[PDB]
Amino acid sequence: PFKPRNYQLELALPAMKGKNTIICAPTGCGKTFVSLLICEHHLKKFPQGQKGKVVFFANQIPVYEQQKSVFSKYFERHGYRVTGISGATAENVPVEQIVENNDIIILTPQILVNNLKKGTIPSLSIFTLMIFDECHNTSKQHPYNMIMFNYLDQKLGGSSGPLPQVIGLTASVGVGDAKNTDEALDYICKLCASLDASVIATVKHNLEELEQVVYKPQKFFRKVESRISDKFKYIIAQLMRDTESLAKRICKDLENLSQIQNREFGTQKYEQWIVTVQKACMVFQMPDKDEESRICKALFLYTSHLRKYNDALIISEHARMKDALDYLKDFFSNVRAAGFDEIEQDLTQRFEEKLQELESVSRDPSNENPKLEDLCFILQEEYHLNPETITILFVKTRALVDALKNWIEGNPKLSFLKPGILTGRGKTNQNTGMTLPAQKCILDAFKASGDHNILIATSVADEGIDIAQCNLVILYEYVGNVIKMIQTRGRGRARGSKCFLLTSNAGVIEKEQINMYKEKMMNDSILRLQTWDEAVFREKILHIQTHEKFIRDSQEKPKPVPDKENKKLLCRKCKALACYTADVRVIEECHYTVLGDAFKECFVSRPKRAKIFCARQNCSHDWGIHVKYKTFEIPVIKIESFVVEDIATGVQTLYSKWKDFHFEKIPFDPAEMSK
RNA sequence: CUGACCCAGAAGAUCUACUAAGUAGAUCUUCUGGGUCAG
Ligand SMILES: [Zn+2]
Repeated sequence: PFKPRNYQLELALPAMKGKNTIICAPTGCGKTFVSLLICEHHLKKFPQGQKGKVVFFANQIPVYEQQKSVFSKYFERHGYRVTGISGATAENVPVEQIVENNDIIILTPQILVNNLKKGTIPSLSIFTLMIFDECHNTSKQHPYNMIMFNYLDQKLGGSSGPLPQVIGLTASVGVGDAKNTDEALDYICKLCASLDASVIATVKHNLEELEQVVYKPQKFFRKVESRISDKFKYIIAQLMRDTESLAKRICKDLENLSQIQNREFGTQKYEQWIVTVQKACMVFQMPDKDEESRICKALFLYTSHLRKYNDALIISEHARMKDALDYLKDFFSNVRAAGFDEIEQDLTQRFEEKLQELESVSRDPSNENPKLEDLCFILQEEYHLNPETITILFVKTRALVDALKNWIEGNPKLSFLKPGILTGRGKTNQNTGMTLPAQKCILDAFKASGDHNILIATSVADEGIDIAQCNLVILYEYVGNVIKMIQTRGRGRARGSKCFLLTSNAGVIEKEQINMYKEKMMNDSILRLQTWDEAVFREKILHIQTHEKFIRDSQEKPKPVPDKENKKLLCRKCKALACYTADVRVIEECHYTVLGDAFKECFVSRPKRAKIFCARQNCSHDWGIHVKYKTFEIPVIKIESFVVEDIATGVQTLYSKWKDFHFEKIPFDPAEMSK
């Protein structure tokens, strides 16, 4: 058995008396072993003929698997039954039987939320000890807060039933939107009332051991200047002006479609303006349908090209010009191969006229991003002293990950670096996700004396995921909140670690400094709370809980009624009729398909299974995909590909999700496909 | 029955920027259902 340290025993001491405790301790101090000690002491306290049941909550699948393994290995000699349920372990055995036939259960919180909503688990009285991992997530509409709402409704309801003891583990409670110490204290009291905690446990009499175990890295701030002369931006701005003039020719009122004023190229405000203009131009209707179709298609193309130009400007701002040029080239190749008509012909020719000068500019070694030069200098200096350095690099977008990996690999001065890539799992319009086995493989490969010494990642590596110790942390234009800042510096716990923040904007550094001051506010508030009498704290928490319960009980609102009128679905790019809502069928309340031979003529299929597109030539707008259901291969459509026009009134509306569109949803019938 | 891959829905949190609380864009996570390949 591992020998517990003194500060671990001090942290676990309040919980071993049966008090609801939030344990706040730095990252890397071993809160898992503290939870193990608390669970071991809790289970052995019951008299003969009685038993206690413990549930552990994990927020991610890898953490759930790791906790299940740790608990199973630690309690295997004691004769306790350990199990776990998650998304991959759910539809096998009834959950109530699994809970009743085990002593320690590792869960994802949504499983318990689902089973409490269903009624399979009627109450939380079946557990005697509840442990929340990363307890700072217990706010707003998180599943943690749903479980705690169930708990608190049972508590403040007169139901004389036993309730479990609640333990939470975190590294930072946070301050929310606090500006002074009073607001921070109010926020911390509210968080304590969420978890029914009356004690906050910190290391006081054993600080020296904690510092010899966990070391806080030194923080640096690096501000750089932007480019002096930008020819790339000049050319792209001229192209954007020409496109804007072309769009104004068709639509004379373009400047009154959006209320954004003083827009500038290459900014988020311009992107909001162009998105608003796009959504306004796709609902224009005219008595003449051919004129409406041609005008809407022209405006669609113009606005899409303007949006791509703005995206390229932003990419060039945060990376090399070559990345932006490649992005534009890929878009224009897809445009050339995606329904080349006369307007697309003109736009492509106008781009090709300047492509030569664009390529000449991006290949000049005097136009490199100063941010990249500073990053290269930092990496060179840090790896000169310690050749065995392990680095992690935080960026904002998934495209920046690939751009920086390419820049590192192509850099002759960074030949000692072996980049590794880590992104999220979900899929986007331009990027594919990363599967769990791939993430585990890269995480295992990234370590000392391994295949990689530098990791480029998005916010995946912020919380929960176990990573090898890093001597260097670089934040590339990367600032969040106080919890994120405290967690991020828990990655360089090694002695002599450093953290660097790289930016060309002063507000970024100012925000990081504001976070560093809010941290002191939070520490002072915690120290003030620990000196109160426990009865007064309990009364305060009870009052807060009563007020919150009253508000949330009064907040509940009803659900409106869907519309029974027939509607038309039109192509969002060319306004051609696709189908009516009378031909839409729902498969198992989540797949939407179209029945009839008329719809089959309105689309073409081009090769997973084949996608479907608008059959009208020169448009080829994406409409959906083919899926297999039982013995049938039917097509499924996306609501965000169509404009919804009412038959009677004639107004047109846009929707982004199928739940926003309220209409009669007729279930699919296998024998219906005969009329 | 195990793995590996994909598709469709829905929910949650964070950040930035707008308009007069909502809106866009980005990042990450979770749950439900439908398929493919290998053993
Ligand atoms: Zn079309």
